[PDB]
Amino acid sequence: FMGKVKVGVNGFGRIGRLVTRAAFNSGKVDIVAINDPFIDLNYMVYMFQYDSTHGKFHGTVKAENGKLVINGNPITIFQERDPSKIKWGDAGAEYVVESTGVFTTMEKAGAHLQGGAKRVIISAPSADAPMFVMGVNHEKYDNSLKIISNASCTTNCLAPLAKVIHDNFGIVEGLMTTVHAITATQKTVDGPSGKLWRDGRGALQNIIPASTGAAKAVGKVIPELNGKLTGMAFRVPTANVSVVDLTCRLEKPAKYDDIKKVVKQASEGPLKGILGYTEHQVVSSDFNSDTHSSTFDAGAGIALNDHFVKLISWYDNEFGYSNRVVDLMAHMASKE
Amino acid sequence: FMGKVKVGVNGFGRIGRLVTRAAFNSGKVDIVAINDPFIDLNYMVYMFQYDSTHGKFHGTVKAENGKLVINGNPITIFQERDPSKIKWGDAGAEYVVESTGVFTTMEKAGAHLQGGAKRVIISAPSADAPMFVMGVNHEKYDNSLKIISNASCTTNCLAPLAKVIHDNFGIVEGLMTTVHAITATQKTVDGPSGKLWRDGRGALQNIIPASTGAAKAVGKVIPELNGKLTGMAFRVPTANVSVVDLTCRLEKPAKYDDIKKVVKQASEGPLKGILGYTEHQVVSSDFNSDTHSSTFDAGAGIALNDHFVKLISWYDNEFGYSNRVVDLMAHMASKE
Amino acid sequence: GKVKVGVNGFGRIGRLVTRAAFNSGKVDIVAINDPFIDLNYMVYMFQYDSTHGKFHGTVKAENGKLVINGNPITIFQERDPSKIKWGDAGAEYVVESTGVFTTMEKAGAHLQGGAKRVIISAPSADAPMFVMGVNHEKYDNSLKIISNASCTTNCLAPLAKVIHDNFGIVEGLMTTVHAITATQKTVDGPSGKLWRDGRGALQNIIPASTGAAKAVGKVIPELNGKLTGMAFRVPTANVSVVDLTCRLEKPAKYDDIKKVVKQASEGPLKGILGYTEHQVVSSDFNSDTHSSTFDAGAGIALNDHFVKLISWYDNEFGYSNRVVDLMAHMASKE
Amino acid sequence: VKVGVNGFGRIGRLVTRAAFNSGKVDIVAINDPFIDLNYMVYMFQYDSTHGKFHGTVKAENGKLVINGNPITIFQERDPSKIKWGDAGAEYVVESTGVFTTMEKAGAHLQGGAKRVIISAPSADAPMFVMGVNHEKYDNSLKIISNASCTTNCLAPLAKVIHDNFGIVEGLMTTVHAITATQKTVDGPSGKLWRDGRGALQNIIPASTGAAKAVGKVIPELNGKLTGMAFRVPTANVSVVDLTCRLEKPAKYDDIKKVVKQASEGPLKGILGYTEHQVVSSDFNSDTHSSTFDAGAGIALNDHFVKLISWYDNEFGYSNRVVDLMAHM
Ligand SMILES: NC(=O)c1ccc[n+]([C@@H]2O[C@H](COP(=O)([O-])OP(=O)(O)OC[C@H]3O[C@@H](n4cnc5c(N)ncnc54)[C@H](O)[C@@H]3O)[C@@H](O)[C@H]2O)c1
Ligand SMILES: NC(=O)c1ccc[n+]([C@@H]2O[C@H](COP(=O)([O-])OP(=O)(O)OC[C@H]3O[C@@H](n4cnc5c(N)ncnc54)[C@H](O)[C@@H]3O)[C@@H](O)[C@H]2O)c1
Ligand SMILES: *C[C@]1(O)CC[C@H](C(C)C)[C@H]2C=C(C(=O)O)COC(=O)[C@@H]21
Ligand SMILES: *C[C@]1(O)CC[C@H](C(C)C)[C@H]2C=C(C(=O)O)COC(=O)[C@@H]21
Ligand SMILES: [Zn+2]
Ligand SMILES: [Zn+2]
Ligand SMILES: [Zn+2]
Ligand SMILES: [Zn+2]
Ligand SMILES: [Zn+2]
Repeated sequence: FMGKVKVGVNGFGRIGRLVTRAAFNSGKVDIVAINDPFIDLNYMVYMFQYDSTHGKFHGTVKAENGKLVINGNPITIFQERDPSKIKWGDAGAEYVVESTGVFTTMEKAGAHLQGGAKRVIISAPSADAPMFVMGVNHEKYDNSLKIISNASCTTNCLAPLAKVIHDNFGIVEGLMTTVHAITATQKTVDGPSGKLWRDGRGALQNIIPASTGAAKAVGKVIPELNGKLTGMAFRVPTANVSVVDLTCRLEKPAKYDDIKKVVKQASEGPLKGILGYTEHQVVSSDFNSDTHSSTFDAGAGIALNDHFVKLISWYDNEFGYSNRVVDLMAHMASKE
Repeated sequence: FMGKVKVGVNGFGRIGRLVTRAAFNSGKVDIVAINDPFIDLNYMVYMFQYDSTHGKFHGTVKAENGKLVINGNPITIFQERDPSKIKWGDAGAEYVVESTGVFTTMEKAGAHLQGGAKRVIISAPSADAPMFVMGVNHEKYDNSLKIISNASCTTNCLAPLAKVIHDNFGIVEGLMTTVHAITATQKTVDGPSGKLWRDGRGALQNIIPASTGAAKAVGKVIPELNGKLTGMAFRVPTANVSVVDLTCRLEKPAKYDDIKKVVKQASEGPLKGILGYTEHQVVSSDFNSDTHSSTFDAGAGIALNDHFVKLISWYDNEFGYSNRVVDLMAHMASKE
Repeated sequence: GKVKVGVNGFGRIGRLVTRAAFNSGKVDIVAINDPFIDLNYMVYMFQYDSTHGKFHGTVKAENGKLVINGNPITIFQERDPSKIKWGDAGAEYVVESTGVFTTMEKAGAHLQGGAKRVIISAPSADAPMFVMGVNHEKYDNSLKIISNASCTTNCLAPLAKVIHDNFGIVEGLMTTVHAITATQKTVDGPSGKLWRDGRGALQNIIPASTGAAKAVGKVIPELNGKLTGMAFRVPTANVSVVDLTCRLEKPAKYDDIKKVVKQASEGPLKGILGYTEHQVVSSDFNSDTHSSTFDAGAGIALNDHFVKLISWYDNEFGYSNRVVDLMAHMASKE
Repeated sequence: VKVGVNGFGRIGRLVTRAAFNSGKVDIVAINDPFIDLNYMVYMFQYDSTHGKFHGTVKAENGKLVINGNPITIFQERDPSKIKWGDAGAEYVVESTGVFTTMEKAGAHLQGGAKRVIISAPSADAPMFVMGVNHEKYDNSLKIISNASCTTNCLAPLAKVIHDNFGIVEGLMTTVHAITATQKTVDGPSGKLWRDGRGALQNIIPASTGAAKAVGKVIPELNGKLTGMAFRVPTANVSVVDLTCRLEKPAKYDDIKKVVKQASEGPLKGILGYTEHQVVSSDFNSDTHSSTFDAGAGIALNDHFVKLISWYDNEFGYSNRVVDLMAHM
């Protein structure tokens, strides 16, 4: 019988590290193994302990006996580029968080099964793995699914809000912009990005338009919205915290105060901890290290009429998403 | 400067300096006087000569015999706090650019007529002065209008694009976001902004939502769109160049390729130099010092369907607007 | 038994002195004056902080007072500091943190409304200046108006003390690479007395003058005339670093310098002077309450007499906590 | 005349841009194997820091055409077989960031012609700094280095100060704009942990051999200078902060006179001089190696001074690589 699932992390990056932080903070899962061939054990101690965005780790972290020891818990450290060679089973890792960014198809992520992992959670959208958003469709998970995706940061922001708006008023169609903090895939100054020329341009100097499937992906976790949403992104030079800007047409008329009422109600009830709601005069830094997937900004949005509205929701793209990865794994464990 | 209208500039803040720069760069009007009671002549030289965003003035600027001398042309310097006392007429200034931002009503901007100026152009939105956007409604200007407004940079970006879309396909309704470079009204660190609390939060650290009437104001220069457009802004920590994000529903169906064709057509014909068009992989810095009001980014926009699109347009909020102020004065001069 | 304190100016330092007071409990804030921040706005500016995060505690407006952690605070809205009724509010000490009343004559305006002592949260042309850990025991009850110097002097002087005590400083030249502050501008703007300081702070490295190094010769008299320096403002929102190049009287290997700084940080300068060998960057000191943290790995010695020493400071949080510390120690001497 | 460029990064493109902008030399080849010819046009045409290229750039049946000049590209992974000879590449600029040693950089006459210039400090190639030791290059040396941007800023200033007052000792700090080796967010930099931390968020201390390297191009200063750097989140333009003890007493005004004199005479266009109230962006696209900021410096006394000099770490160096090839 499954109790508290043991977890391996592939890719000790922003998400790999903050998933580990979130697992130790929430206690919902146990981290027992980490693989990253570009960060050795002594370096992992440093990268985990000090964090420019979220501050120093509250807890203890050290290297001892070849293990990474976090709050007294030893963690097996692997250094493999090929995920099919990681001995997850030997280390007792049952679920693997696939957070490298480079193994996002079921075929590539399934490599972890060869080393004895039982299931894999891709920390990003997948071309073919079933995608889940906590609070929207995670109850559709079942234990026949050994390889799944937790979607994107942006889909985890848009989808809980889209669900409340659609449930209550009906979304005829919607177009989304996300203004998004810089990330590790960008460049400090103009450099090579042969697939995506705009993404090579210097991230500190530029507003950079970018494509994203996050809005269309909401139609996969909310099938009634299939084909009804799409969108794009602007990358801007802030270190963390991003925002969704949803322009949608509604089937039923909705005064903005009615939109506020149902979003606040959902934030206090069935979407508590997932969807937040504020009326305060907030800015992006007010959501740094905020664990919600989506926080509706009542004062920032604007209605043209009862059927055509612009809705604003904030997300700490690092911290909210990392906590959802842990939440999703604990839910999967409960369904074994 | 043969046959060019002679201009006085009230205020040598960033708009007044950039209008002055545009006048001498284009040759279209003759700056003959500048008023500013809070900036002495030696400081004017420094502020005009060095510019962090657009670089050193391409020309000569020096103080000589109590006048500011740009490219060899001497400019009379006034230091009057009471605009009704500036002796524009004695200096030969026929049109006055009212750029201080604190005399934007007709009652206050009209003070320049007392000192002998003949017309006043307010380089900002006005509560009561008729507003104009070059390329959109500037032919509605007539010689009875002694005090007018050139609207805002953002209105000057949206309105040319909205004109083309509405003219060809009909805009049923539209909602606009502008992702806006930082401005002088913002704060370096969290500070007081008693009327607009979010605007007081540190500009370098934050994405900051802000209200704007720029989209609604398009209903003034395009009367058929009255009540059909509104929007909001996100201020982000970039030094210059902003972007308009227009989500609109169209009356007639329009393939994205058809939108591109008619925008490109306008950019090469009657809106040449006002509305630009590109398909290149551009980012914000590529429009630094670009004098268009509005440059449509073909690749960055996205359509959900034939009646519902998101259109993207760049503007150097500083250089485009300042050149339009000069262009507007040149048009006024052509009527007398 | 804690001294009751009034704060004039509810800015970065006014608010963070208030935060430090309630967090440490060392003094009791009972009054705040700021004619540009009304009570409801005070709740917001104190609650939310882009740099140091949301306040850990409660803050609300109730019965016309600002209530922090259940403690009501009288709110004044006076432009003229001589008109603030500190005595009626029970404020015994006043933190003068507006930046515009830094002489003894101007800061003494608070005595007219009943304050007993004033602590200027800035350098003063004439008020005696104190740096915790360096010369604060030289304070005495006859001093009604004093200065806690600058953030930079509070970083440099504890380090300069250790180096001078142990090896002697013949002469030194200091650069501080300093985070942006409220006096700077977001884009090129008017600053008619200091032209460089009007240039846009997000885009530029900006050279600036500072009396901070010269002022160390006032809190450490043996160093009078032996230090000066300057600043570069750079576009980070908080945390700054001192870069002291000095000639030593007696020779010291760099490991000797590390030993005596580490010892000082663990003993007499604990909580004031920190010491690290970690691979730190400025973000690692955000909300760090030290006045000065020596970065052993970052400095470099040319020889046993000529060294460059690096020390970090959270210019907001270290200094604000020192203001509270200084008042606590003043109160213990009443 | 006639030059090829290995690599098309910030230094490769700006050398290429400085070549056509100055006309001192003719670019006739480019390599960089990780960017196709179409991408080359875009990267050279648009530049976030320095603006769009003042000219024309297209592709015409192969060949990158800049202002009407074909260039020919090779896209080869290792330098040993690039075929610079049949292209006309009389010189080659390294620019790749690797191949800074004389053995690894040597693989350029194996299929090429004549001389090779390394756009970085070299472990063992002879280094040169225009205006300081460039009049001591000779035709025997076919694998040379142009030092670094920072050495090119410090050395001209150090030469003038040393020639006139003698530098007993000096310690240097560079406050340096962000570079391509830094990271947008906290990421891996296994040999240099501080450099992995988020470049937008942080002042980052860093080691640099630039001040020690000055003792190599100015031998009388060997062992008399060292220093360090702080990386800060600005996009371009850096500044040198030199604190030094002088043998001969010097009023600051006398320091100003000899630096201004040098800037107008033998070091013109290499060492600049200003008393204006400048900030870093005032030097974007400035082609000087080093511009002395008179008002920013400070003296404690006649023998102990802090001297401040600005440099566009991209543009000044790139034009020195071109000026060095001009002097051969
Ligand atoms: N940063 C965010 O806001 C965010 C939010 C949600 C999802 N994601 C997604 O999560 C994934 C990780 O993003 P991130 O921001 O943490 O990136 P990151 O670059 O910070 O982390 C990636 C890590 O993977 C490591 N790695 C690279 N190759 C590897 C291999 N072969 N085996 C093991 N480890 C390897 C790298 O060393 C790095 O530490 C991406 O798919 C991203 O799209 C990111
Ligand atoms: N920010 C730092 O790092 C730091 C560190 C140490 C010392 N200091 C010094 O502390 C002082 C305050 O600096 P700050 O950064 O908090 O500046 P700030 O601008 O953030 O705070 C100043 C506050 O004073 C208020 N104020 C202005 N005039 C007033 C008046 N007549 N009466 C009452 N209040 C008034 C303003 O509303 C503002 O809120 C300055 O002298 C500064 O040099 C600053
Ligand atoms: C969250 C992020 O890592 C960063 C932003 C990115 C878009 C919105 C620019 C997100 C969307 C993804 C996608 O649409 O495929 C990738 O996965 C993510 O989580 C990213
Ligand atoms: C701490 C600060 O408010 C900000 C930086 C400033 C200098 C270093 C640029 C400090 C120095 C002062 C001085 O000693 O002259 C002024 O007061 C300060 O506290 C400031
Ligand atoms: Zn913390
Ligand atoms: Zn929350
Ligand atoms: Zn244009
Ligand atoms: Zn006429
Ligand atoms: Zn500390």
